Amino acid sequence: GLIVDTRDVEERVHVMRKTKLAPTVAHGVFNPEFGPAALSNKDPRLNEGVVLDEVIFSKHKGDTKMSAEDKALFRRCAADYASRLHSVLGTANAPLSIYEAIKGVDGLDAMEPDTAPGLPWALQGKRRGALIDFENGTVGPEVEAALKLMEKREYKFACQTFLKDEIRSMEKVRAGKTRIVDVLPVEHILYTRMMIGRFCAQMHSNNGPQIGSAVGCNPDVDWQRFGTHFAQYRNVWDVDYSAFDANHCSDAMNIMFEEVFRTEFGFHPNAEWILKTLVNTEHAYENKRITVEGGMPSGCSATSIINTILNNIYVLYALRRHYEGVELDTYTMISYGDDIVVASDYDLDFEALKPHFKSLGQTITPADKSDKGFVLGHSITDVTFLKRHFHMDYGTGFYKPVMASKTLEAILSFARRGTIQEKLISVAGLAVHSGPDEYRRLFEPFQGLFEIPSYRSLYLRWVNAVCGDAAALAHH
Ligand SMILES: [Mg+2]
Repeated sequence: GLIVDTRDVEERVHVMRKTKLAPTVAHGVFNPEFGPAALSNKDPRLNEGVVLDEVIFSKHKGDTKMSAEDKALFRRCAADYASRLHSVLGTANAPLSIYEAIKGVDGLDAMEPDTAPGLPWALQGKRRGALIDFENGTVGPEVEAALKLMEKREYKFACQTFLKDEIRSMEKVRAGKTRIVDVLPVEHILYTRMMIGRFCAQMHSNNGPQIGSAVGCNPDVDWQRFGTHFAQYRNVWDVDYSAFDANHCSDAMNIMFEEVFRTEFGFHPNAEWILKTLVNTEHAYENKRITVEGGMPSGCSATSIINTILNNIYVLYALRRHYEGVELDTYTMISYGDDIVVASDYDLDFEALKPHFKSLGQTITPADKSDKGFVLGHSITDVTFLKRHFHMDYGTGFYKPVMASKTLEAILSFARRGTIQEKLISVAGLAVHSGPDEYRRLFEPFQGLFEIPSYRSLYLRWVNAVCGDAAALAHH
């Protein structure tokens, strides 16, 4: 986005500056070129001269202003996508009640009861429990008053900046490229869910190439569904964005919200309004208040879905700006936020699409970065989606999601204190698709120290998950 205003106020917003992540027994074996991000300015690992709270906001390099003709094309692509989207999902997008927003419905998980509350509740020293009863799905006096303010459309707020405690590549750790979570007030998250929660549940349930969304998918079972779909196309592209979230221009965000969340699609009018409050934001970090115009915040209860919607419209936009007679069935795509796989039977010149994405403020590069950019003739087995490859399991004939060994090694090299046993079982769920030999090697350092699930047990669990009848039949 565009930093338009920076001022200092006499009230500090304290941030988490001590890492919860610690090395495991695997760190000594795998020696990964990875580590926890910098949470302090005076981290000894940082390049001696880097200022942490200048790199974390360096992503804000402006807010691209689109011309009239480009805006008119964007609205047309947004409307056509909304058309396809609501054709599949339906028009049952009536507001969720206070109770349903807290407890969640079928397709939407409950609100997290213990996570960060937001502002100004963090200054009052109040946890999420003091504001909202998560047991009974009711609200206290504080949230109640704010929800009434959101109905009148007079509610203003601040975003709280947290440093993301996570594993990052040593080059990024050393360069101070720590990511940030923009924690929004708990009432905003609740009300956003109230306004578009029903829509979000439907998008999770109906995920796939038809709506262009993988939000709500389980890669274990859905990789077969996705793989066989993209295997039928002549050309497949692996597209990468740089700073996808921050580079959403105000024009693109406003027009999208207007075209997708219309009342005629079954939405409450306030659905559009609450999403538009994400466009111009104020961010609180220590003594500094930074006003940003444009870009998506990280902590909205629908960032993945909003990002995914924009991604779909960007592809439609860029192709229509370059070629004539381009429709939704000219190509096919799956998206999860910034992550994207595109396919077509047409020889689409994606290299030529670069400045067309630039008119939206977005920069595209091929994932498997090779000489002279994007190339034709790539298939589904060549690409990466959600950090997973599309490999054929030769025992069943189904596509399996395979993560790279370096990534698995990195994930296994660090954990929060006391969570190791739970993390191991979870990562084993991902490591099973790498095969018996790699699986065994990856969990070698943990043997005798923790319970490691047998490859056999997890393989059989998977076969039934993807196709019950197959595992039923495999007993012929
Ligand atoms: Mg990718």
